[PDB]
Amino acid sequence: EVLTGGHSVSAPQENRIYVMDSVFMHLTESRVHVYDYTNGKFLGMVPTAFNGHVQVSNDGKKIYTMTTYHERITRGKRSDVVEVWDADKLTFEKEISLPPKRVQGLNYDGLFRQTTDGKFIVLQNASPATSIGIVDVAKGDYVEDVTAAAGCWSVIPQPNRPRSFMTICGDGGLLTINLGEDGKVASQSRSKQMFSVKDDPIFIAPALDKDKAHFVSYYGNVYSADFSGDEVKVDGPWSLLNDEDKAKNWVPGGYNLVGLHRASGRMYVFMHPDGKEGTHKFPAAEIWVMDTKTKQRVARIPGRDALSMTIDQQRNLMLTLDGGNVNVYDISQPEPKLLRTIEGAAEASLQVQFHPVGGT
Amino acid sequence: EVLTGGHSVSAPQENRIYVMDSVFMHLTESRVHVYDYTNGKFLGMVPTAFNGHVQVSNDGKKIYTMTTYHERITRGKRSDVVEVWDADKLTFEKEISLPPKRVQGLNYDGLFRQTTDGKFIVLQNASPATSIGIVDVAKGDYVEDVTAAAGCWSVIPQPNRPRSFMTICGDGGLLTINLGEDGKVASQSRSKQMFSVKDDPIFIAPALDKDKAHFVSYYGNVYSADFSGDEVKVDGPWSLLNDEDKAKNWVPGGYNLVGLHRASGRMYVFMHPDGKEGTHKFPAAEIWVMDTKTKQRVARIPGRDALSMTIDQQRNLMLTLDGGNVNVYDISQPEPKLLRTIEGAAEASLQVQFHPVGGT
Amino acid sequence: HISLNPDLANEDEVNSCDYWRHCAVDGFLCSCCGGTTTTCPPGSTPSPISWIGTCHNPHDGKDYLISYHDCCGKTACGRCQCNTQTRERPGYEFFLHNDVNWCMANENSTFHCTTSVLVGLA
Amino acid sequence: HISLNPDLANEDEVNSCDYWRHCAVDGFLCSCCGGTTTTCPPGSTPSPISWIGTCHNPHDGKDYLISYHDCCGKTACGRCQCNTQTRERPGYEFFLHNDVNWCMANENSTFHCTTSVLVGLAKN
Ligand SMILES: *C(=O)Cc1ccccc1
Ligand SMILES: *C(=O)Cc1ccccc1
Repeated sequence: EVLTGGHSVSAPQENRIYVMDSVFMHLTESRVHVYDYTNGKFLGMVPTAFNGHVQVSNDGKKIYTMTTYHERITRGKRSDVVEVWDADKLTFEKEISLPPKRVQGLNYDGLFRQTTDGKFIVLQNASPATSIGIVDVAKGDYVEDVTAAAGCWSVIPQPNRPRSFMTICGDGGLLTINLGEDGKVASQSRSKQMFSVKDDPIFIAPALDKDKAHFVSYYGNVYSADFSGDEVKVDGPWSLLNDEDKAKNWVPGGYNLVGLHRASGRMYVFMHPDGKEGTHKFPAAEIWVMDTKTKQRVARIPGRDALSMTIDQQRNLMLTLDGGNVNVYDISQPEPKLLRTIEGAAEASLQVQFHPVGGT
Repeated sequence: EVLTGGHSVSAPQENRIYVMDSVFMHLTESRVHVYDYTNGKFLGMVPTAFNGHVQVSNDGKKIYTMTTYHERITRGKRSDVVEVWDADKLTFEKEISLPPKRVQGLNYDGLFRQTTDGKFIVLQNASPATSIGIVDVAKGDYVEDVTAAAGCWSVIPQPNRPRSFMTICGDGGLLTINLGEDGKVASQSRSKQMFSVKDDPIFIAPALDKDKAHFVSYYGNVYSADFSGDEVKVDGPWSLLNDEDKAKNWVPGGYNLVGLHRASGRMYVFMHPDGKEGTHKFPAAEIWVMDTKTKQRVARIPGRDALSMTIDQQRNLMLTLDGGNVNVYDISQPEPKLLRTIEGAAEASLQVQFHPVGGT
Repeated sequence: HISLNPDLANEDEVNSCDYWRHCAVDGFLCSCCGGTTTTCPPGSTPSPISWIGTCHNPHDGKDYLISYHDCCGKTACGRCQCNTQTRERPGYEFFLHNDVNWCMANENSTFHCTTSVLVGLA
Repeated sequence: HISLNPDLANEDEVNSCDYWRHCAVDGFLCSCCGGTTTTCPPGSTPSPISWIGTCHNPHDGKDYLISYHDCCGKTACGRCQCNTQTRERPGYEFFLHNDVNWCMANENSTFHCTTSVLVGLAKN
């Protein structure tokens, strides 16, 4: 026998999920773990140095990471980068230099995104002044710094436009940025106030439809941003809660805590009872399944202490993640069905993502 | 209140120990944990990147580490280094460049040592060809490889000479190297065969006296190298085992598995029953205390699953370490007395060392 | 009041995530990492910036402004990890937010430990 | 035959530290890391050098030379950690020794996982 390298991941792309392990106890050795959701098999990994972030290219061909290096780790010159990795060989291909202000923080989806067309990576900066950085993937260059987004946070791509995204601002409204084919800002707009920052703060995680996004609040309200037009139209609140729910102080909690099943309009939200100030990141006691058309709950299931989730539209799946274990659910019907639990998928993960299958 | 830095370690040097945490699960973020052995308090730490090794300068002023960096951790140019850290401030002072072949491996004491006079750091190289590297601490320079040590392994300083050390060679003998004032080899000698590599391999860890070293074998024999005279005189075996011991197949096991209390001649060894091929790194069922003059066991006590130890001659102490927890023993009498256990001192450590006191 | 002076308190009380002033701490308490509530462990550097907030002191009944400065430039301390979230808000209220590395602007941004510096009455 | 071909065998068996050919592994089994007994996980690089063990095959009763090549250049896999020491010897018999990183001579020496490559029957 002879040991060989150069191999590709053993399972098809459509089986793959990406568990971003912060490894917070040893945060300089964060990594992405690649699993087969159909059987729990570990498929490979991508090292991501200090507090890496990850996403898969919308065309499924590449893995993008964002990280920070120093010449001697804890001393020497800082290099913030995006790296492009081959998705099948799990090999490094290209480093893209960033200014030394990429967001260092927990793995919310909206800190490291891409345009719908896949041509631009859109990432959050904090120096601590905030701005949004644009990376041209084909050119391998940082091409734009959206200072218009100062005081805003996170990136919500618009799936109905090729190079448009929104960010949540300090006024409780949304800033929409439309990039040109060069990745520079081509136009922008600002919505009316959607939510009260002080009285009803929203979680940043969107329940994202093709032409609208829903957001849940600290107190269990729901807000929406409809971007079917060039101007975003905002509305809300409606409450996730009925009177019985209110009596037990049910509120949302988690990190990447919501999901939308686009075909049905069902929104999934992690919830826990005995809500009060300071419980917004508590593990799920339940997952609630909301019909966003009727604005009513249709189902509730045990939450398995989950903190983050993600949805695959075309296979009708939901993954949940409690920090270490990944639960796989069939959501083809209103009540989710638990298929399996992948134990020990990470030591400290707050983010799981499916390999994209929908193309660009 | 104001948060300030620049502070020194809160407990005095004589209270301090160094637990080398390999963090094998995340070996790129190894580190030294500094503890107060008198009360179990965590005092600070020194980061040591990939598979760090550590020692304290003989004069007690500095901590020396040895590690490997790469420009991008898992890719880019390799830098093997020794670093000099201030012991009281736990701050980095100087990097000394090494050739890219410093030993990467578990933390045996003999892989990273210093001359008795403290002037030279003496370290093991493997490319995989072996040689010994000499670092001039004053100059901050790598001198040159001791190529004469090819086919040998580990460094045993001679405490009765300023800049001499020995290494264990594949012929079962010892090579002695005497450095000149410039750190180059001034002279050398090779002992006769001490042990049969095939039939009675020794553990590399010495039980080191001022003018002699004892070694234990996989089968529970003891060998000695006496360097009181011009050239090394070797002898052995004598057995650690009586008939009862032999009938139950007691043999040594561990990593830094032996120690010598020089003033009494007591040798400490981790032992376990039911020895056979493959058990030489088993945790200690017991610690045996041997009088090296009478060649008799004087005490046996529970091993607490220990794998490594160290002895302090100035306070008559033995520390033991099971990978995560450090046990503190008073060894001023033949039977060791357990004083306390420091729980959770490391995730994956095979080496603990005292901060030096005195020792001239 | 004694409740304002952690160096005079029992270390087990101060090293606990339920100590009153640690009310929006996401990370390892520096007082368990070889430092104190207001001094970085040796060889780690204070952050010039931080998240902030107020915490209620149940011992004197008053509310205090806290600055959650980090100590930086050493790898993760690993001890006394807290994740308290009282009055913590997302990144669109950035200085109230604790899911970011407040070592981000330090010479070396590696996160070592966090603490809770008492600024004054709220 | 089947005793010598882990790709056909039970994965739970090959992913165990007690599997016969893993008799001197100190590290993570590559077969638990997205690789197999003889293929590195994607994006990790074989070591050209290794420690070697001789392991007893419980099926045919013969002893075999196993080359414990590592896969390198990715951070620690973390799965299926073994520390088996049959016939393992210290660094003065260096190629029988498993307390060193056998990735030490790779372009990137970061240790990912260890493989158990069957060379053949012990020499006679
Ligand atoms: C606070 O600064 C601790 C921390 C570090 C890195 C990410 C998130 C939180
Ligand atoms: C084998 O190469 C695994 C290993 C790596 C680093 C140190 C010790 C052993």
